[PDB]
Amino acid sequence: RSQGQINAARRQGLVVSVDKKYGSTNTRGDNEGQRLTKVDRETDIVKPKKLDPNVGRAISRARTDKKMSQKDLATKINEKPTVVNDYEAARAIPNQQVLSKLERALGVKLR
Amino acid sequence: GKGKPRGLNSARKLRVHRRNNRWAENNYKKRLLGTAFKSSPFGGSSHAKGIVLEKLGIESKQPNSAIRKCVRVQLIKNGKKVTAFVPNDGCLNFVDENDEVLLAGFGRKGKAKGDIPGVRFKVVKVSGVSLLALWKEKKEKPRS
Amino acid sequence: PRAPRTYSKTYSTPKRPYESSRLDAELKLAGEFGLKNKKEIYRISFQLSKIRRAARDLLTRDEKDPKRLFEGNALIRRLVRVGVLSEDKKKLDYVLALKVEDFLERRLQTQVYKLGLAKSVHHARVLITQRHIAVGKQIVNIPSFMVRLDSEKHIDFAPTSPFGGARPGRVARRNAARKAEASGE
Amino acid sequence: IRRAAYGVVRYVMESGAKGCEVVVSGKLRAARAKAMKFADGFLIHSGQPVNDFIDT
RNA sequence: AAGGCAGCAGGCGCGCAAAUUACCCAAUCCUAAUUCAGGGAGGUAGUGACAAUAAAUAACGAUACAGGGCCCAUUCGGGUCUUGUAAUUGGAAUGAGUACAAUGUAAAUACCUUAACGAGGAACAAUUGGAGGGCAAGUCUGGUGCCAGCAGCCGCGGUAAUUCCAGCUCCAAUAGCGUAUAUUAAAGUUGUUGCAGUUAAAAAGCUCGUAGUUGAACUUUGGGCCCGGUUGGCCGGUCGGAUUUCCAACG
Repeated sequence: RSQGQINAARRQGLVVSVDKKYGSTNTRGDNEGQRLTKVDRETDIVKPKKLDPNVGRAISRARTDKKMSQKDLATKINEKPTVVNDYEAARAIPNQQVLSKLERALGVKLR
Repeated sequence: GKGKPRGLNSARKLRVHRRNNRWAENNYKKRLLGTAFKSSPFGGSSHAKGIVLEKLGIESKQPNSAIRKCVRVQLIKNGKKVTAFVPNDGCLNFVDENDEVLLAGFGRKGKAKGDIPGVRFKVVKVSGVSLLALWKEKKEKPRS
Repeated sequence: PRAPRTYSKTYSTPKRPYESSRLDAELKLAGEFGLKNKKEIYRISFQLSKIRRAARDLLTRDEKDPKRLFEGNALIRRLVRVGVLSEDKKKLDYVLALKVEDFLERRLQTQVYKLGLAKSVHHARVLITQRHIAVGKQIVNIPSFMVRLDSEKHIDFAPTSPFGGARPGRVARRNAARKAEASGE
Repeated sequence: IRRAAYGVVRYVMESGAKGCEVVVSGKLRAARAKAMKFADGFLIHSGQPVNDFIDT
């Protein structure tokens, strides 16, 4: 993955996995790019990572009741102030990049 | 056929005909009339220093509706008066009357640029320092 | 009034500046060879374009032209000696097929890596410029040395370098020094 | 939108339908609303047979 | 009474625009009555991002989360296949610099050597322009509201700005990068190669006519050797045509 073998496996061969990535370079990651096909080929309704039961309730207070506001909090994570609004109690589909920036900007280790 | 002479002893006609039709070319004429020396405000130079006379506001032409914040400048070596655009915002505060600015061409080799009507020049340096430095707070304008 | 010094530049910028084919063809030439910047790649294609201009000039001339024969063998044996033209490929129709890849192979920054002892292609670059590799008897710290055919048996660590013996350098020397003043006495 | 909707029309055609049609209307990818329609087969919408053979 | 730096160094002025009032005859050569003297010729050093060459800003390791697809599944699991985020640690190597020395040199400086110091994110910290298209790289966030401004060109901005001002992220070249003017390619948009002229720009209203440019056809085949035919026969093989060989010369 990351330097574990990609130099160790390059012992005088120099070509194993040298193909190009998907190619956005500013559009966000493909953490659900596998799930996007599954919801496309499955001809029924599937539930999209339903809710945020306690990572909403407990982590809204630890983040925002400390010093901050969501208008401030969404500004340092670079999202609209309604995105954090639907991460407060309920009513969101949680994606990884937004929830990662939510964690590393205010420390509370609940994923 | 083809309307031009072709005979082997006809080099004079082709050479004089090329010469006469070179004058239809825009830059060949200016190279051989010396229009840069006599007619252009800069004396055929990339840059010229000037003296600021007044701050100007020029209405941007259609379909833009801004005010362009340029100045009127009199050159040292010629005495001619040109209008020069003052670049990105706040720079008109950095320029004042009688600051001895430095001018450059405005990009299009003697033509106006963008929505500004009748401005062929821009300010580069004011009071001898820069405008990039003054805009980015890298240098300070001398007290004058 | 002293006679001038001749000089020239050894590279050329490509015509179209922003491609997605040429700009991403630097996957090999910058990551798979461990290079500084595109000027090291523009340099190779300049010499390689210099080669084909001479070769195209010769092929236009008649076969058994004394000029074609003289500068032909000279161009071959120069390219044979550095190992960019293979052992029997010796024909002017094959120097035109010569591409950028088998020039960066002959660089000392890769020839160190292929001859063991480097464990990465840009661990070798660090070792060369830190005055560790000597060719024959001569320390070289130029990663673009372009080794010859009778030189691959002579890439080895320098007689002065810590990895070729000779009293290891100021990091281990000082590191062993503080254990001497803490554990020894 | 174009993938979610062509995956519905082709499933209904696989199910032995003679024609179906899917309309998506709203602000699809811009600030000014448009309407995209995706169809296959044929549909009749004229009269009493609408009450018989059309489901909406 | 005295003068002539478009000699060397320097100053003023002019400007967009250009270096030290330094050291020496040791090299290159010159002159003289001449091996010795003299030489701002010339050389050495200082200033010097004019151009040009080479190529530092790190290299090896160890350590982890969070998903998603599929498979088997008890449901608690793996067992692959991939997606992103770093984050804490270790010994090794080196010169940029500070310098005994020696070397270099007319004497020095610097280079090339080299004792002694000289790396853990705080530094010994790389910038310059860009991210709608041309043209590589964000429909991420905050501010503004046809204002400020951007924008070579098309265009952006009038209350959800991928284009302004910012933060983050990313792209391009890189000790260099942007801007201005000129010039060359692009430009078969100067056309000899090689343009176009009915309607896009362009056939003089028409004819004569000197220079200029251009101008129908016609005037004999000695060296030899190999190859193809076309005539001339010695030769028909054959039921009026069918193969070619040895020999001329016929080009």
